[PDB]
Amino acid sequence: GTSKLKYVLQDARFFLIKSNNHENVSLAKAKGVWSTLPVNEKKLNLAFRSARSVILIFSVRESGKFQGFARLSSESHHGGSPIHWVLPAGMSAKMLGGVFKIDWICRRELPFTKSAHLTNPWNEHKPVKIGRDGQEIELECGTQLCLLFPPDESIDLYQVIHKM
Ligand SMILES: CNC(=O)c1cccnc1
Repeated sequence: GTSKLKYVLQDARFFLIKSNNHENVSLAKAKGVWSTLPVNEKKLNLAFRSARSVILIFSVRESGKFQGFARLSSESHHGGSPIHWVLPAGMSAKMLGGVFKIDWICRRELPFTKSAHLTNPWNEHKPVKIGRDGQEIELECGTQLCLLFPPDESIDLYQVIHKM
């Protein structure tokens, strides 16, 4: 069903998260973590304190798809177990901010062709697939985008709801 999913997304904030490669999304899916540049780290930390759920919607550049979505479970922190991200050419690990813990809500993909009817008011009402890394997606567009993903029957949102 979709009811617990709608409950998790109620009054959420949503952010488009870009990855240069599939490897980093695979790491994020396996380890429940993400790390971004300080400019976006600061925005996500502010958002985490502001809303009952903050949703990251992931897209690998040039893939033509979203690879899933997850909810922040923490503000960023430093000093944890290192993560061997594959970073863009010319980027060292020290250029990243801290590490956010995330709980995956859907690990299934969604092709951009399926979201062509959704526009993001916070990016000039351009199609929601369009945006820089860290672009916020307004509530209604973000909710509808998440509801387009195929249901992920491997995930139980009971555990997510309790963290809220
Ligand atoms: C795992 N994180 C990354 O790959 C990245 C790279 C540049 C900017 N933001 C995030």
